[PDB]
Amino acid sequence: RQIPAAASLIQTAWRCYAAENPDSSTWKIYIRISQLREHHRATIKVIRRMQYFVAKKKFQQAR
Amino acid sequence: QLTEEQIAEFKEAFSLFDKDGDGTITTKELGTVMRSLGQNPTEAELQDMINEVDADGNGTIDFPEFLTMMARKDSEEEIREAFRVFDKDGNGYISAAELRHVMTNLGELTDEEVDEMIREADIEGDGQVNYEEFVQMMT
Ligand SMILES: [Ca+2]
Ligand SMILES: [Ca+2]
Repeated sequence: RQIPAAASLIQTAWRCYAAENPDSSTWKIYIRISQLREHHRATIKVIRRMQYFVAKKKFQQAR
Repeated sequence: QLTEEQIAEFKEAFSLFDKDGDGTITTKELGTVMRSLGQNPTEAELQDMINEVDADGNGTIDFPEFLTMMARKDSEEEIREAFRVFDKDGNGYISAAELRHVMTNLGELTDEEVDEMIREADIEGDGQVNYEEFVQMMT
């Protein structure tokens, strides 16, 4: 099976593409940081990107 | 190329993870950052993360490895084939209902986030989520 691996790649990719919208719904989720600032968005993007690659490997193992 | 200003930009990001200013990013340090932004990752997740970016296998990410990963770009084919896993019988389309359920309950996503997703893909009701469209939009 590869249903969760599949899903995590689409989700992971999308939060990457969506983060590049300075104004996406994707941003709202971060509900522990009161107002999101520069460094916040920086670490966020870094992490979404890193998660992308992980999901891309895990899905390669499943393909 | 990367620009002189770009390299600066990435150095800033790197330092935001490297808490102990020791020139590398540990699982603990990345976990700290993630927990700081309100996530509760498993040390499993943190290790998997570090492994995807750790080239020389020393168990930590250095700055070279960091800007390698930030500079990383076939991925179109991977994402397309992911949508196929849910393609009842090789349609080319996915039902927006099926898309929403997968996107919310399986894997990783919020109802709002998935609203954005569907709104960026559907051509009225009919042409229910042509995923070829998604894949091209992301790339
Ligand atoms: Ca360090
Ligand atoms: Ca390393």
